Amino acid sequence: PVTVKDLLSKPSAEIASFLGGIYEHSAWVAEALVKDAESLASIETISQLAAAMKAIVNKSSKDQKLELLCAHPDLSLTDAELERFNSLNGAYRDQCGFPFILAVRNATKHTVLAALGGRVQHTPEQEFMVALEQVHKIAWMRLLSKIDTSDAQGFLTCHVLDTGNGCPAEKMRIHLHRLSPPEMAGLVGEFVTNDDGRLEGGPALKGGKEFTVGQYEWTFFCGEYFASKGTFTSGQPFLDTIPLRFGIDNPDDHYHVPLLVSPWSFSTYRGS
Amino acid sequence: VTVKDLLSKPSAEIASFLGGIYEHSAWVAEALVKDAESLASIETISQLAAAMKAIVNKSSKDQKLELLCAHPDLQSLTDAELERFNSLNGAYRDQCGFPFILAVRNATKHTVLAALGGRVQHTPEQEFMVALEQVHKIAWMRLLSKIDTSDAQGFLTCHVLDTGNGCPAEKMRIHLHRLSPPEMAGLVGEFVTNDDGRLEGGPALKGGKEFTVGQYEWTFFCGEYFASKGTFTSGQPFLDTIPLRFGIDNPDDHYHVPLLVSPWSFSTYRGS
Amino acid sequence: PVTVKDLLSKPSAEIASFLGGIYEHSAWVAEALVKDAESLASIETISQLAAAMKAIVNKSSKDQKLELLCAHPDLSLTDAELERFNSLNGAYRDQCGFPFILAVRNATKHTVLAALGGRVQHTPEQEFMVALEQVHKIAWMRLLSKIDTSDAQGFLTCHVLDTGNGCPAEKMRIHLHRLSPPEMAGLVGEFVTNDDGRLEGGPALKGGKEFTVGQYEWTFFCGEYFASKGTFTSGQPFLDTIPLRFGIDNPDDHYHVPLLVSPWSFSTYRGS
Amino acid sequence: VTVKDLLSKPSAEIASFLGGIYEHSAWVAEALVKDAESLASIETISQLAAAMKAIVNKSSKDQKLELLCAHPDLCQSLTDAELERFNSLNGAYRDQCGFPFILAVRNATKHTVLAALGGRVQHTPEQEFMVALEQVHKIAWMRLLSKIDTSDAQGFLTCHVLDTGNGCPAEKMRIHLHRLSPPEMAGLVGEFVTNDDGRLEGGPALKGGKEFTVGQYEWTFFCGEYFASKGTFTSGQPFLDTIPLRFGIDNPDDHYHVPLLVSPWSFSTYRGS
Repeated sequence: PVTVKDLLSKPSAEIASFLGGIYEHSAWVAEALVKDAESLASIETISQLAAAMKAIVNKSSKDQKLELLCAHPDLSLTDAELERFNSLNGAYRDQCGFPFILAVRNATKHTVLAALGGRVQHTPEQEFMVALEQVHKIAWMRLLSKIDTSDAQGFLTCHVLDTGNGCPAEKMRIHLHRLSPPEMAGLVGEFVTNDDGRLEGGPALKGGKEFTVGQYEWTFFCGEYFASKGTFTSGQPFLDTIPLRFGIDNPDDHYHVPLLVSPWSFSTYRGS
Repeated sequence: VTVKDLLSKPSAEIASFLGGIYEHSAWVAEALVKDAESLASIETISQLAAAMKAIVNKSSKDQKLELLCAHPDLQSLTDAELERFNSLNGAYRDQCGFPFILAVRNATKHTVLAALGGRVQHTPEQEFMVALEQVHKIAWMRLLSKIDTSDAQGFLTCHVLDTGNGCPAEKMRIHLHRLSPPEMAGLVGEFVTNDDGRLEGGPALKGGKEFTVGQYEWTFFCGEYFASKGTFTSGQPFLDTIPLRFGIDNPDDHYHVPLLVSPWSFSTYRGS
Repeated sequence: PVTVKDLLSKPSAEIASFLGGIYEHSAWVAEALVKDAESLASIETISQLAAAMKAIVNKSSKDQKLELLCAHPDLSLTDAELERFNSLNGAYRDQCGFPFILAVRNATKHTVLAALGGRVQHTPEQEFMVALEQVHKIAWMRLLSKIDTSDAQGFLTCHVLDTGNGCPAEKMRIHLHRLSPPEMAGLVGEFVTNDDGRLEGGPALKGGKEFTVGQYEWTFFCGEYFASKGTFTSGQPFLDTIPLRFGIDNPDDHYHVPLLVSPWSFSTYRGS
Repeated sequence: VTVKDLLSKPSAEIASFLGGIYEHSAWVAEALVKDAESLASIETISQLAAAMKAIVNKSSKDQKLELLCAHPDLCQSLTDAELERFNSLNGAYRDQCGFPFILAVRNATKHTVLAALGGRVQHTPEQEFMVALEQVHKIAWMRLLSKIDTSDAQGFLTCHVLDTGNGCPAEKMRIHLHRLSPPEMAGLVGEFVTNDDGRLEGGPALKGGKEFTVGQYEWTFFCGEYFASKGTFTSGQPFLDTIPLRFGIDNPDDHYHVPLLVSPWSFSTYRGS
């Protein structure tokens, strides 16, 4: 893997060859990028590099977009699952004019069948938009594999609000595990909230060496918290420990992933 | 001993069987069986618990205080933790006039310390109300352990709503595990949502043989569902597989524990 | 206006004449519809009629769809607003090859300028999907204007859950007003919740004569409810009376518009 | 008189000023002014209220019950039937509790009073003892607010809008804010737009004791325009377009954060900080 800064110090031909496979069988995207020295000089993050290449694709003609879709490679099933795949996969290409495209890196066989089963029912117009979204996702994940992002500045924060009592939840224990990829899976940290309901010690994860792409899981110990306030709960509490499973897709970004909670309800969302 | 079978026994037998539900307080049970026709209309363990609780709650302040003082006082604790515990417990008892009471099943030291550490900060009249709540919770636990509830008729239902698109989420795969108690932990079902976003085949669990007090976990495979719609999600999806951990406290009750979900948010609540 | 049943019993040529203007200058859609006599005999509601015409457009070729879009007419303003409109509107056409189309619910100039300001920045392929969506919305509204839906079977229900205490909210007062269209605007009813947190006496609105398309507003008297339970609230409560403003778009459908509420939070959603 | 002004006065003058905050309970103000350096650290009306509340809370049960009984019995537009039901409930309540029915509500309707009495008469005396004490503290807070000039308070109101359908801040959404009560200060108090962060352009909607004042407010979120700017699918008659958000501000010292979580098909809010 190479850093963004080192990659962009290379000669134009070398950069075009390095990035040539980001959009597979569409090396012309990378060629177009290096042709614009003005924009090449403004790129500093992997997010800006992806956005530049995405912009080239999105501003191209309909024919060139269609050619890009068709250039994309065609995608442990049981005998009947494989037969059904086959039929739907064929029906899709025939009616859309371009292949069924799906970002499968973090998917399973159930994901694929469900995607094909649903999207074969859509108009070619909706699917053209969906297919383009998929190729940009695939390109993003290929870019991440080739670029060293250890220097990224993204970070993960958390907030807990007690919606039963109307206050930040203070002194609540919070654990964080990394679930995937298998290389660095395991405990990331054990934290506690301050009087503002934020993690004591600041962000749970920060920077490209620990705020990395993958799947994570909070454990909020809400049962302990409510007991400390004497809040009424069932003897077998409706909510005790709350797992919150989420993915991080971009090492440049600030993810704020909070919890709103009462003894009888909770909610969370992708914040910033 | 089932509720129907118990309440058919001679009243002195009944008062003896229930005389320890509230510690050293056989007078509650005596008051209960004294009205043979109000007794006759008690049909479920919930109504039995409510009847005894009503006897306690209508008693005098002095009666209630003696009941608290009759309840018995409270492993892995470090020596520092043990000293803090003893210090807090002594402080509690001397400012309140009754012992520290906590209704929890298979508690952790973290729970006890947090509860004690927080509630020793409350006024004696708040703790009076909290202590009584705990004693009723303990009454419920004791009733559940002495009564055969296999004939209970509660049940568990689920609903999934796609808040991104404003429709029920159809054909979503859902698994259910029982986490506790250990003896019957394991996979208890694999489900799929119907056209209305409800479980195909009705309740996930029904009646006292399988809808039993304990801790459970839903697994919602939302990633498959979003992909079926071509809904935009990140390459590493923010949400795809969603765990929902919850407790069941009463085998008589209908528990409705739904999921409200978008690719970027989710919530739940204890419904009925 | 004519009912669906009475429309679809007329000769095929009268039907096509009747529906020739649903899609602007696209009489071929309706004429396509009537060639399917078996398909025609299946349609029972206005929802099913709309879906049938929608399906015909969705199965047509790209150039047909494009010509349908182009057949659509071009779309309070200040000097600066009008010149912004003209510039963006012109730019949009040159970019996409079809005019800017917006399903104006007699909406405001603010909606129009906002839509154009946002959508002029999209790719033509996303905009083609969006334009098609707008055309179908416009068709649906034209269909509602031509069809007598007085015998529609849709209805409105409500449910209130107290997430602060984990129970349905009983005996909460709830008012409902119609805001638009202005001819039928005003109070439609005053209600109270029952034991299950649902409206006493059933649905607030039922059938095509009272459950009609327009804007409505619930008024939930939550302050009164929390006071009745002695639930802690601020002297000036954070939540007292809660307005919930919502639109009904389809007289056939069941709208369930619930409230999840604590003294410190609330949520609602489009249920079915 | 500001808090700064008040607490810089001789202790006898402070005690006289605050002697009626709790009904017939001058002892509260007495205990307050005699800890002269705990007193000295009090900088805001919030802290002043907290200090007096603490004195009450640490008092004996006998002192607390006497404080409750010192409170006036609240026995308008009631019908004859409603008036009889009121007297009946209010009589029952005091009979079973040993102290009068106490309710701290700003401009309470008869519906509020009857609903409160109707519900709380079904509670145990020990639950109601807690509820009553919460009510007297709320009344103390109301009296402090009316006697003290809070124009120098430094609380403020912020807003954030999150698009939960797309997982992004909602940029360029128009947002209006009205004050609904008290009627003397009612009216439009601002028109705003969200920035790229989904927060109000120009910062807090209200700031400081002259505009961030106790009362009832209403946001108006123009979500229909926002969804249209994204090309997000909405119904011809949109389920959600213009969203009112009615809420109360109780403490001019505090930071109130009252955000909107929204999709075309759902929305939620909460009391943030």
